[PDB]
Amino acid sequence: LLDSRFGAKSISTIAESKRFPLHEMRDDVAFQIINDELYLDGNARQNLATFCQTWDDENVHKLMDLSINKNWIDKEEYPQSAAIDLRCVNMVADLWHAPAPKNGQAVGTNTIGSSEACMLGGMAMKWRWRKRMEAAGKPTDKPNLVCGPVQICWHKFARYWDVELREIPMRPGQLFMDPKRMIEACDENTIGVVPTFGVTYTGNYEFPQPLHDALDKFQADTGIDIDMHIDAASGGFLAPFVAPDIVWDFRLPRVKSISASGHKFGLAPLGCGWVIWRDEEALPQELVFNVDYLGGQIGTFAINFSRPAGQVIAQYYEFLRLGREGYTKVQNASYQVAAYLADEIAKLGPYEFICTGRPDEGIPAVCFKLKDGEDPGYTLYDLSERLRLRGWQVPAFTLGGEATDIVVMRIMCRRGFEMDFAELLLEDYKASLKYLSDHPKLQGIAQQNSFKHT
Amino acid sequence: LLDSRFGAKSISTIAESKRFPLHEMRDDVAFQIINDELYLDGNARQNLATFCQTWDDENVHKLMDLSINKNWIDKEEYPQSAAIDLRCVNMVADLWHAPAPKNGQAVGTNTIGSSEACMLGGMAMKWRWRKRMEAAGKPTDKPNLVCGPVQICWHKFARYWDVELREIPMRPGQLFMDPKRMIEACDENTIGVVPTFGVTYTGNYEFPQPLHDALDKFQADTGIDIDMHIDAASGGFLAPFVAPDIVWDFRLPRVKSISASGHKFGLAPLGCGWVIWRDEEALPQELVFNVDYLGGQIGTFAINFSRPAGQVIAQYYEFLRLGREGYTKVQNASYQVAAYLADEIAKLGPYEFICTGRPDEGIPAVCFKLKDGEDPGYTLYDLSERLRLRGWQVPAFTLGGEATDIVVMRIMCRRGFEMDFAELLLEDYKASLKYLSDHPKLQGIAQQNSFKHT
Amino acid sequence: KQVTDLRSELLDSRFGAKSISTIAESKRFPLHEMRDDVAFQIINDELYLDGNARQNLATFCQTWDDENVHKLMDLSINKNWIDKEEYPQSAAIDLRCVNMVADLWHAPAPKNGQAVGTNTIGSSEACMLGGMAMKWRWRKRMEAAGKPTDKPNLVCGPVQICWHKFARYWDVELREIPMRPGQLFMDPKRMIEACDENTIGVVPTFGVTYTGNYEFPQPLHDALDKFQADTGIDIDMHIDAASGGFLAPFVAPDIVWDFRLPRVKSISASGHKFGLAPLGCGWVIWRDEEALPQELVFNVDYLGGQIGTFAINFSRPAGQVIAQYYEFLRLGREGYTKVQNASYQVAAYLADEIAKLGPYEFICTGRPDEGIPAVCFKLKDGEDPGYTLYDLSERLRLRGWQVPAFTLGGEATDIVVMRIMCRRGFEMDFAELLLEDYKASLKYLSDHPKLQGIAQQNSFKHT
Amino acid sequence: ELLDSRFGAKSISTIAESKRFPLHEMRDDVAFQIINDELYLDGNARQNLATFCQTWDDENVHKLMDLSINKNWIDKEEYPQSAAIDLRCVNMVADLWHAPAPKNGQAVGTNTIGSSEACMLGGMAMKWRWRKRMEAAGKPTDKPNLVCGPVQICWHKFARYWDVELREIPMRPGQLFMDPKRMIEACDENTIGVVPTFGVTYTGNYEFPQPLHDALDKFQADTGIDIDMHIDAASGGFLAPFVAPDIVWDFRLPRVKSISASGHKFGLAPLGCGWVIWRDEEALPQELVFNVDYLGGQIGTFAINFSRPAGQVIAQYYEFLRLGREGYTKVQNASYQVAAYLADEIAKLGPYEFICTGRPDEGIPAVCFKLKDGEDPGYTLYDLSERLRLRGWQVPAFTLGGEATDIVVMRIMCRRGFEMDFAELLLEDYKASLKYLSDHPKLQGIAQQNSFKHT
Ligand SMILES: Cc1ncc(COP(=O)(O)O)c(C)c1O
Ligand SMILES: Cc1ncc(COP(=O)(O)O)c(C)c1O
Ligand SMILES: Cc1ncc(COP(=O)(O)O)c(C)c1O
Ligand SMILES: Cc1ncc(COP(=O)(O)O)c(C)c1O
Repeated sequence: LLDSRFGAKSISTIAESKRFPLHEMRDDVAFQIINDELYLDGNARQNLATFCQTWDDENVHKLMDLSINKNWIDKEEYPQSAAIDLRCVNMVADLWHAPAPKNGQAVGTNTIGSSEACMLGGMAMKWRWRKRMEAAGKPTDKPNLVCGPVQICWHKFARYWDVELREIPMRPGQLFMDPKRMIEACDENTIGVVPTFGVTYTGNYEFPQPLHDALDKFQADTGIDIDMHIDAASGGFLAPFVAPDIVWDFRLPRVKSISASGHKFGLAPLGCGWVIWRDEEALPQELVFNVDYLGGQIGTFAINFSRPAGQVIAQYYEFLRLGREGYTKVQNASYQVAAYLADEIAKLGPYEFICTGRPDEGIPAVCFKLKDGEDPGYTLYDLSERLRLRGWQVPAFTLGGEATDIVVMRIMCRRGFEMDFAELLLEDYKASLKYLSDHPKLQGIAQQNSFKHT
Repeated sequence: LLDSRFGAKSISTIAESKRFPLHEMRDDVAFQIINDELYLDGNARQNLATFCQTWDDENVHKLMDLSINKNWIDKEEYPQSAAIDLRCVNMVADLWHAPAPKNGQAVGTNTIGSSEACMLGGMAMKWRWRKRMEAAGKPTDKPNLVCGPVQICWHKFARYWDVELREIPMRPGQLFMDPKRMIEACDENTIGVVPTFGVTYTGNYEFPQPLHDALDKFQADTGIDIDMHIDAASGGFLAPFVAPDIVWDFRLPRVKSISASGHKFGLAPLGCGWVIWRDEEALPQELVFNVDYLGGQIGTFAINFSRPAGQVIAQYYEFLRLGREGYTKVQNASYQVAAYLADEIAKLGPYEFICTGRPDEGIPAVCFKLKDGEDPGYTLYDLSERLRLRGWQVPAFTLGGEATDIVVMRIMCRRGFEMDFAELLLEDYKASLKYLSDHPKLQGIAQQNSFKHT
Repeated sequence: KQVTDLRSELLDSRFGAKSISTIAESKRFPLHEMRDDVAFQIINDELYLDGNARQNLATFCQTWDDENVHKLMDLSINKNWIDKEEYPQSAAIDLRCVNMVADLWHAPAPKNGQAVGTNTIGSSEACMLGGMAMKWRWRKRMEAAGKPTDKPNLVCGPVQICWHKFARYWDVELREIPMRPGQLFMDPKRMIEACDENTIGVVPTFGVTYTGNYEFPQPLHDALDKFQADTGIDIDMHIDAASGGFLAPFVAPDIVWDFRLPRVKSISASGHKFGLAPLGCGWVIWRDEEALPQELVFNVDYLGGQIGTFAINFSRPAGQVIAQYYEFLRLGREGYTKVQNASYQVAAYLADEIAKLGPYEFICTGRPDEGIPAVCFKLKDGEDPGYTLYDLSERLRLRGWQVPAFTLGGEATDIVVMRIMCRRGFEMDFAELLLEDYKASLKYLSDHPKLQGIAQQNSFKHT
Repeated sequence: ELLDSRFGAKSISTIAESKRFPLHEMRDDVAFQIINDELYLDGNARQNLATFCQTWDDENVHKLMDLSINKNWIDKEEYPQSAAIDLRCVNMVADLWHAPAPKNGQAVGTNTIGSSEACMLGGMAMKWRWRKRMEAAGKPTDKPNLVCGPVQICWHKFARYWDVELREIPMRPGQLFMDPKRMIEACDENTIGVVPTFGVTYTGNYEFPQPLHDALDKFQADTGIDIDMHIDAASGGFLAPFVAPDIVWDFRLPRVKSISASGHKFGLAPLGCGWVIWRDEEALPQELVFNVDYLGGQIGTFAINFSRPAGQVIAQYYEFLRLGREGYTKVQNASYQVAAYLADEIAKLGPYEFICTGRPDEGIPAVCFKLKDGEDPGYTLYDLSERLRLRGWQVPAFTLGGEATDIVVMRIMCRRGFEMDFAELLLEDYKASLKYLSDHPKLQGIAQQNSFKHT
């Protein structure tokens, strides 16, 4: 066998792909082989399912390229990267109205993503709860966590750390965690409540303030003092700029910690998350580990150890070049696209909207389902497939709880998906509808849910 | 205030370094500002403390640059990256003699580094142990883990997952976990034993074979069946090439899982780890989460979620271009440098070596201390400072346990630190000794341990 | 009660500034200037909507990427092919290429020092030039015989659209032998039935666009010899070797289709196809000076003497010619043979593997002696696997592949075929992946019977 | 035996076996370096003042072209966005030339490789429209002719390739262009159309369509013969719309059925871009349009070429977007200022008669002059041209055709990149050349070879 690229004896990556290669290969050949098959990956420009950054900025490529070997954990060898990281933590803390540091540094850390950030927040929540119950002479064998339609990372947290997950079910007419059902699930064993400030499946905000009021009333009626951790994976970098009046952060006494994804609306490249604590008291010191350096010793609360510092640096770049002024315009642009799509899509079929891209209701997303008892001659799964033939990935999937019978389509509007592209989407959307109308036999055939976790 | 680079009003990164920036800034100015202060970071070429890759390969830079937005978790949009990842898992499994897969795919996963890989391995160990104790209706709230001079990630595991850490103390003449002391620490609550195949502090291997025999005798005498997880962060990509005869992997029945760092001797860029399980039985399905995609559901056992796929791609590039043939030559080269330094350094002072860079004893490292009761006229702390003035970072620190009075110097030889550089280090080493000899007052002044964790 | 902080103007999320739409007023010439880098990023971003064709198995055009070719093209962006004066070296390289192509096709040794031929933008222009020369030669004959040159016709088989254009644009009656069950190509018998005194020439297609098969000029050549013997009518040929011209000379030297045949007066082929050159390169060679009527050649003055030219286009980039030369130099016969063979191996593999998956009748199986590296098949007559090739094609698109399904012409206007093209870059590993997706598609069609018959639109087949 | 000093290895000659297809292969990086090194023998054209084609370098254009190397212009299916951008360009150029508003929203026209193909297409459409008006009237369609002035060679090629009698009004002292009177004298019932050249290749002057249009209206009034026009605005098409909007030469004139122009000339696009627009659907005989199938339905195409790169269209769009009318006006005016400056400055150096002085109202940014009849300054423009070449400049000296055969002119083209600073350097070298010819009289009359003048 020969290879038409190299004009020589073929080298297959498939052949013995299950055994460690025995011989050396020319470097440039290995590179070209891998480079060529990476073309099979999509570029996500037409993928409207993910929240993760997919746009390309030359300066970010340069900063990442320069940081390939900078080790985030090695404060000693990379002092400047460590300094930039500390600045970011303070800036994010400031953004969320965290109390002014009693020293000079906010309590928090950078992470690989919201998953780790949530685990750290969850562990701290569990430890604070354990300390309290112990100080009351009560048991700590059956901890539980109250939440709404959370992302899979919380299911993982509950499973990995043995905490009963009390997830309020999504239901027709009540898809999110409301004050009433939240309280019904709370007790002395509840380590905390986790509102999701930007639900993954729909894009809506679960508002912490009303929930906070209910928890105040709860402590008043029972003496049970319950705190909150806000999972603001997406909303944490949206509301502070486009909807400052929504009180969801550290302005609320019970909010002990907050986490968010830098690689989502934080605009950072893949591999960046943040978790901030209200103050030192909010973070049990037993979870922090002190490691020595020539410059002294620094404490860290992290699951990972060695890793690249490039994303942190790129995140700092976004903070510096944009500021509140810049983020407000960037985020607003996405909301305008989402709002436009929602209004335009509503004129094309019998739809019921769950999220319409309004800044006061959630993130830049459009989420809808077909109206109950309405048959346009296709399902959202069918429409989703027609759109794929046009290059778009618009996820169609079912909701959980008793809403398992609810099929929705969610469209995410992130940086790069400008108004001109949304108009193209609408063109293909209409073309797909006409095709489905001209070929009725297509209805009901497609029935596989698309990736919806991120 | 003006800036001499831009010839315009000064823009400080320190002034408002604790608040989120208010205004926008020209993108390129923000880039140059950050680019300029990153020069304050070292390049680590003269840093002989870390195990992490610090050499630069143009092809790796290109692959990483192309992968900046490729999401490791999104199998749907990046199918080829996911396929390459699967190949790597199988190749690493093959490298460690894992039993041939039933379905065709080995059981394991890529990780951010060895920390995450060890957590996963640790959780699986805890779960397998629990499933046994639970069947016998015994308490499962006081699990313990037996190990030697482990890296900090195991202390974190113990703390975060409430497992008693039974670390055999480092002591004069017995710095590692031996069969006798290991058994003395084992009981029905031991979830497993963790040998460190390449101790972080010294570079020596803890040999699993003798420990394995002791565990066989243990089960024979008590009925208690204890398994092992090999922390081969560094050794996992060394012995298979330069010392195939050392039996430390899956060839041993009790070894249920193994973890290693790709960004160490695996030659991958920062942000790559690996953990492999012997077979399906070794990994409790309760820990695996299944997520749906268009092409079907894929299960995952990971702490992190969204993150970049570049390192895995880069790792595959190393596997392809080198093979066993290439890795053997690369690792041998490092061992030759280490062996050379050990031999040469021994001629310069009254030293007792703990590791001399021998392939059959450990990793490419040199570790020594001053002979007991010997006073050359300086401490290794003093020598370390002298070498810093020459641009080298050669860590001097104390050991734990009873060897708390012992101060050692550890030199790590990784790719890029060639024979010519070792010669220069020897020159500076001699120069340092002469200076210390001509300036006696320096003795005893330096007393701060250097970063030793990685 | 408001809680937001909004701006009252459409914004762009990339630039954090007022939005600039390319769709708004995209029907009027822009009025104002715009920052250069912004215009660049705006265009760069929408170009991501284009496919990269790596998974497109319909085209014959080069889609692989070679760094050196990128550099040569980048350096030649302003080099004008027609300006021999300012770009002497590009002109020299072009002359070398003409000679090398002429040599490759066994053209008679130049009666001076340079072969008769020219580079073109593609096979279309090359064919037009060959067609005009053919018409002119024929006209000169009839006029010498005192006959009317009022009704010229051209005999051919299932030619590519460029010949339909030539016939239309130069008023030549196109006598295309119909594609039919049992015989989809131009055979000697039907060819002769279409020939007469007004036939300007015959155009065999050495690598049919629609199927990939070669129309063999030798048997046709014999028939034309017999024809002149029985009627005195002397008819010549122009070989449309768009794809085959850079295949057979390397993997099947024994096939006599070129200038080795007396009647072959000119040949054309595409450099940007199997010639391996980047888009925008074609070639047409004539047997000798006599084969090219000087009335079609235009002489322009240059600072160092006047050079003759026979082309439709004038000013244009010389980069593709340079890149073509680079392929000739780095590969040679030795290299082209290996590159082409690699594609044949992939095609042959797919044909053999695909045959095991359904009731198919193959028209082309990627054999070097029969045609180009392509696989062409249809469902066996009176066989119903539970899907049409159109349905299969759509399922493959959902997996990212573009495998064209379309109908044949003539009496085969009712037959639907699927054609797979194997060009440089589509290596064995990718063919395996295609097979995996092919099988997955079949299982899906099997589990979802309602899909059968829904898809009914032909894919782009002309190139 | 023979070695190469670059590779320190056996020599690899491109001259040896340069007429025979190479037999063996060689290292790719060696093949690249060998070709890269001889390409240095090509000029960079920065000092070439003969061509109209773009020669300046813009980094963004290099990037767009590099990204487009494999984008196939004809493959609408695989490259949808490239096709969309192309449609926008057609509409924008149509709007630029005042084409009537489309009935369906899309203007009638197409991108081409250059003005040559654009002119062929325009010419075929002209021939077809004339033929049909003829067949519908039951007349003979076998003797067509085309009336024009000092046309570029592409029209001679069209005439020859499509069997149309070319009636070119001869260039003559005093009246080097096609005037209304001589145009009419050449028109008849077999005239498929008139082709004014809005920017004559040889001189740079505009042939004004308006006066010719009036004569054609009177012609139809007196004879009933209705003749249309195709404007060859290869260079002028991207000049007058910005610096001289008041000149009526485009679709504002009823008889102008089609217009063609070069994007790679003053359109500022890279080599390989042309444009041809038709007034409306009726102006383009559908018999010439071919419809091909593709998943999205079917698209009609009228072009001689088929597969080709879409990079130039994309680059052309980039110029349209970044400049707009505002930008083009400033860019074009800058070239006119240089031309006007050179004309006025050169006039002070010798006994010259100017035929083009770079005035926006008269033509393109070019300077064209000849020596005053009988004035012998002691050299010919051929001699001057050679002296300028020794200083690195290529300033073409050549003879006019028709009845202007005795005339030797020098033409200077001012395109983007040739700024005022460079013009001053040219003037310095021009003066130095004059002084040298003055001090070395024996040089007079020696040079006598015309330079490339077609493009
Ligand atoms: C609410 C929410 N939390 C957590 C995550 C996981 O974040 P990451 O992928 O960065 O771990 C997501 C995607 C999310 O939408
Ligand atoms: C034995 C050992 N285990 C684990 C680690 C941590 O690995 P990582 O920094 O890649 O998480 C190190 C550095 C080590 O030396
Ligand atoms: C047989 C045949 N001839 C001519 C052409 C046209 O070639 P080009 O697109 O290069 O003009 C093609 C595509 C073809 O397949
Ligand atoms: C008036 C005129 N028409 C046509 C052309 C031919 O243009 P192209 O070289 O771009 O085919 C030129 C150079 C010209 O000056």
